[PDB]
Amino acid sequence: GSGLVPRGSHMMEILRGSPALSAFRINKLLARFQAANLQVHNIYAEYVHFADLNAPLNDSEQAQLTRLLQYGPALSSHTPAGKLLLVTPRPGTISPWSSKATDIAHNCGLQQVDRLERGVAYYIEASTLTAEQWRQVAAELHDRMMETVFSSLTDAEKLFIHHQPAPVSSVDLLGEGRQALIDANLRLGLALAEDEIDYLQEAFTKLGRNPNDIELYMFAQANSEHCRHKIFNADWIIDGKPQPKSLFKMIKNTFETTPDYVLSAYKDNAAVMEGSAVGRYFADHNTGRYDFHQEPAHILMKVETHNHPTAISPWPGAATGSGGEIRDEGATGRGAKPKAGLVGFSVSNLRIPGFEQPWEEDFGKPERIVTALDIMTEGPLGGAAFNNEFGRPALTGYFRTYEEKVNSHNGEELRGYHKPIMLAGGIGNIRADHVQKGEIVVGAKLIVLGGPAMNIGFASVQRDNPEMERRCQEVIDRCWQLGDANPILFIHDVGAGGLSNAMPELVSDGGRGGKFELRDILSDEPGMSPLEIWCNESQERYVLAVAADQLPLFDELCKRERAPYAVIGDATEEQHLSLHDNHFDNQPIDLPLDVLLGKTPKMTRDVQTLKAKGDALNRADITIADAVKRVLHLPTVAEKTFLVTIGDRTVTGMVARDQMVGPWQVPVADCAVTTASLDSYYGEAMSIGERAPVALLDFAASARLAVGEALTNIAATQIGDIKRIKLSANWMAAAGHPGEDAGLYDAVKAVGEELCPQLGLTIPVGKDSMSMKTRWQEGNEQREMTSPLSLVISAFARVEDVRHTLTPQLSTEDNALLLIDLGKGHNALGATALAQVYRQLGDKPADVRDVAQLKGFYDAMQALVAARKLLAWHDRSDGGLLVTLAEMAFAGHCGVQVDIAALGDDHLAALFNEELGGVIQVRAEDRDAVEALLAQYGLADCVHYLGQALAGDRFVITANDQTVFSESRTTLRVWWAETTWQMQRLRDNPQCADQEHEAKANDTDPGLNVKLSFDINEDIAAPYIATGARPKVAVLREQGVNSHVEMAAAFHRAGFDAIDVHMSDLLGGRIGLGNFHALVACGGFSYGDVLGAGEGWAKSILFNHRVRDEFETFFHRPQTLALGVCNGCQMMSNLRELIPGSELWPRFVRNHSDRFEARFSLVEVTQSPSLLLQGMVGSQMPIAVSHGEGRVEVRDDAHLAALESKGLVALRYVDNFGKVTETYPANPNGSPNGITAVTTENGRVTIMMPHPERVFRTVANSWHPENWGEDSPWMRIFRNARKQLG
Ligand SMILES: Nc1ncnc2c1ncn2[C@@H]1O[C@H](COP(=O)(O)OP(=O)(O)O)[C@@H](O)[C@H]1O
Ligand SMILES: [Cl-]
Ligand SMILES: [Cl-]
Ligand SMILES: [Cl-]
Ligand SMILES: [Mg+2]
Ligand SMILES: [Mg+2]
Ligand SMILES: [Mg+2]
Repeated sequence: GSGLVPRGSHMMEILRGSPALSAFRINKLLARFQAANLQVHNIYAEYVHFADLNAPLNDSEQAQLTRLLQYGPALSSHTPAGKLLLVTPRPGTISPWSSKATDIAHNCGLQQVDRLERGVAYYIEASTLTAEQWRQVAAELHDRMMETVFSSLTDAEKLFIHHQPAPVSSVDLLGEGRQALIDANLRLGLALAEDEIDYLQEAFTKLGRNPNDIELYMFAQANSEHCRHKIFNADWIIDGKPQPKSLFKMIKNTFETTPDYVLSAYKDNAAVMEGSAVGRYFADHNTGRYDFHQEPAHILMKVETHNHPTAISPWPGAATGSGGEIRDEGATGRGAKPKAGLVGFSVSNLRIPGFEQPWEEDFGKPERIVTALDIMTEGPLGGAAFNNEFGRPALTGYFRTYEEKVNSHNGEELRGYHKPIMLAGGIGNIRADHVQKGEIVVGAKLIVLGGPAMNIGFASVQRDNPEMERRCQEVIDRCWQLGDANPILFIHDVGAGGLSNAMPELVSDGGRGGKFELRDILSDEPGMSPLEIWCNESQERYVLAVAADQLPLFDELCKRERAPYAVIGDATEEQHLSLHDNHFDNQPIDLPLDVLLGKTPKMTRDVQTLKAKGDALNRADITIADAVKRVLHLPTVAEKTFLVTIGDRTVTGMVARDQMVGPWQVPVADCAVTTASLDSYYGEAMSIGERAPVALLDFAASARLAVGEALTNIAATQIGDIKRIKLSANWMAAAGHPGEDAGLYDAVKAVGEELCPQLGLTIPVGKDSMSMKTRWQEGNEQREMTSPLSLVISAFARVEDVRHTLTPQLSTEDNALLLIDLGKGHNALGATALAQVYRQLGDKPADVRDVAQLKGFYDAMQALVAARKLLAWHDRSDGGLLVTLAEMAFAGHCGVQVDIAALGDDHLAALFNEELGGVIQVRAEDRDAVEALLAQYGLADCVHYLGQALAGDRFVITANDQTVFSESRTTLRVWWAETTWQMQRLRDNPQCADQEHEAKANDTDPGLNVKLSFDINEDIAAPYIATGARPKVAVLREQGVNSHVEMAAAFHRAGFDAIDVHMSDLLGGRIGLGNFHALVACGGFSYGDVLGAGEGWAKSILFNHRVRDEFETFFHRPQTLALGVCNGCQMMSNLRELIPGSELWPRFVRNHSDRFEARFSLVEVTQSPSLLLQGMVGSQMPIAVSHGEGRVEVRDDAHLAALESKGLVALRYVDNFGKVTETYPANPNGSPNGITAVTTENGRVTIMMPHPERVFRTVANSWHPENWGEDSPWMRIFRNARKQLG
């Protein structure tokens, strides 16, 4: 029986949940305790749930609540023993878990539930221990930045305290003079300049009234160098000479020179370029049916960083970095649709315990920040949690480690990334007449779309709820999908400054003022002051203007999606900002907009050039063999799987090229490619170029190389005209650090005024983060860790044919490998991975050697791509030619025999320079034609025949008759894997990490391979489609689901009319299942998987008796068909009681890896009654997997044997040898007997974890046999459905 006690005006129920930690996590905790000399005999942990009730539950409601709070894997339950430590969110905070779980309760009719929260009760047996050591135990069990530890369950009442609203406070300028502003500036941490203090003093003396804190806070944000970009708008004097252009004007030079294809630059959040005219697939507002709409899909692009918050709390830092950038995309124009993401990290040395590398030295860090290791453990998980749960695939990225004492521009000092680069970006699509924002009508309603606010903007500890952002995106999508009737007049993301930035910017951009009502804004924290409500940086919010007459439409759209919103003001003709408070009947803000948005003078930066003298590499301890080993262990170079498979790469159904390449799924793809629509071969490409360490020797060369590498990474994609490629430039520097300012100017000039104009590359978007350094006291000594100037270039392009992309996967057919050395034999070793791993900086770095030749290289690559003359491509970058060739051999699972005698006598420099260029593989018969073709672009003396790819395990580098380097390719491949192995091992289930790593050492692995039991080109649905009779399918979705459009598209290809059926449609009677003969429950993250993946969705059905009866009725009809995929499989497994023949079905629980798995996994189709798998039994082919809770769990061995004997298993993971497996990641989730689909006795209902709808197009299979046509094997599931309905 659960606890129930008074809690102010309410009652608080305390419910016991389930064991919270798996055995390996328990063992990890005990080992941490042993290692810190805390003698802990045992530890057990249990979730506990807290429900704050505004009215009582009856017996039935109580049983409902209890059932809602049963979820999770069925771990070993124990009777509590020893000391209780309860870990909860900090008082004053509300977990994302709380927001989601409380929505579930409400959708199951539990309106009495005011709020649910969760904690973890730890039961620690350690009968020794002093209270000092108890605080040390407690420290180990919580995150000090977001959680607190309590000694009683009943202390959870403090989480639900309701504080009375705090009033506005004035700053008494009139009563104290300027000192009041000075006091306020220090108290509120506004960081105002003297001349800003002067401006505010005058403005308010002029008005004759004291400013409120809220008005000062608002002004401080809107004027900080960041929001105002003072450095990038500054006048410069350098070495005594005035400069004619600001940094911004130099970036704009690129648009002045190359306007081509650009639709929007510097006037929104995202830049927009031309895309392709394609069939855009979405559900019509009138019919609810999914239809193709032939129109241009233009391409938006944006890249942002979130550096300081990630240094403090990396998980939410990364997660909200992604969340904010996703909102910028969605709020482009009058609404747009994010499509795919990219991710970047730069951090200091990892210093992985037990795997220290020889270049690494502990220099200490500030106590207030986390280590590089914690950033790379938790940060990628945060960014991926946002991308996965929002539903955008993350398809390209970079990850660099740098921390060294070097003799740079300011002499000998510590250079690194204690404050990291945390970068998030992406592309999206946007309609032609939404690229422009409108012109705000007077009396327009001004709306906040999204989450109830809390006091968030401890103040750098963010909080993310991606499911809220998904619900808002669905609204925005409905809006732009109305074309000319889109009701969004203007929209803007809410980010830095909260509403205090966003709403003034919304009305300003529309030439208007606003008047606002504070008490209309949705709030989860009644205590907040007007300052906190107006200025907090609570996440997942947008602001928009809608005409009064469209408000009923907007309301309907929001309610169907379950996206909260509030009309909070009206647009005024008068250009005044008014905020009123109905509670305190006063006016926290009453200001003309010109007063608020008032510029002090522009900055002048008067600076001088510092320039390091290089020092030639000391080679005394370097051999080629040792160097190969060290370089492959540099995380920058090394295999990146830990950053890739944690993130979904198939959501949308438009991913053509992800990071993982070939049958061996090696993450070496140089760029990302998406299709433009679900029915096109046109597309979009993304690449990244960065080379920060070079800036320690040469600022301008580091920038030129960033541009160059973005181009070399994208070059083997079919684009055509170089002017199609558009760049984002993100500039990270320690402004004011000696030499960095002049270097910044010179780098911006090097790209903006020189290289990009000459190549024809526009930079229509960009950002800057200008305090990339960290200071702290280490001994009695001041310490400082300062970043190199760090330009990250992201390149975006329209793609002419996604099928023609090349990867690094070498063929072993008769071939030639040719190096294109754009370094022209300079072979520079300064600031290379080679230099870094021997703790040096070296002498001269690479650089763009010849602009015409770089353009020539691009053009020549485009010609070879279009003529189908390349077998493979991989560019040269970190780790040089050696790494390029090794990675190609990894991807090809083969050997190379190369000769480097033509590349100079210095073999080390030939192999390890990081000059621009790369290796092309061509058919041996095409070698002379390819060489002549390259010669036509001026490249002859840069092109060198190296040798060939050969079947086998030999990686061999010769120079004439001398062996320069020779090793097992497998050995090198395993060395290169060691960093990801060790990361996975400390972050995930070490048993899984080890299994994955060990499989890499088996050269006999034949890679993904197929066996087909049917003809995959035979359209068995074609006779039905040809009659023109198209049966409906209910494509079912719930709040937070994300993969509903591609599911519809698969069914549509098989001849169905796909209907968009939200659970809100079933609940409002707008749709009835009695009108359908087929249903599908789609994937994604309903309710964010809170209360167990699929459970909230299922239980919202089961606890609403009418909708429940409707499902049951559907499933009991004699000819109805249903499919559940991923989240829908989870949902339907929780709905067993309504589905006949489902008694032996398992549950689907947390993966054994304890990690989200985004894999392209090999399965076989097994013999079952499943009607959707007819004709496919015995087939083996890969399929998209994307889930965290896919592990089949049975109630005991009896139930496993019964399920098996009944013959209801329909798909099983196999290894690449074709055998059923439980070894990871071949089986990605630990399901017994590889089980990942089941059917009912009648075969009419089938549920599966993988996503056949994501891979029905051959072009969307990460790897596939060359001879396939447009249809993959998985198309047959949807065709089988059509045919069965007859
Ligand atoms: N932070 C990351 N998140 C996702 N993928 C990443 C990340 N860092 C690198 N990758 C991917 O891993 C592969 C190897 O990356 P890297 O060796 O840095 O690329 P390159 O040397 O071609 O620039 C690429 O496909 C790249 O997109
Ligand atoms: Cl027990
Ligand atoms: Cl095959
Ligand atoms: Cl009802
Ligand atoms: Mg690389
Ligand atoms: Mg590359
Ligand atoms: Mg790179």
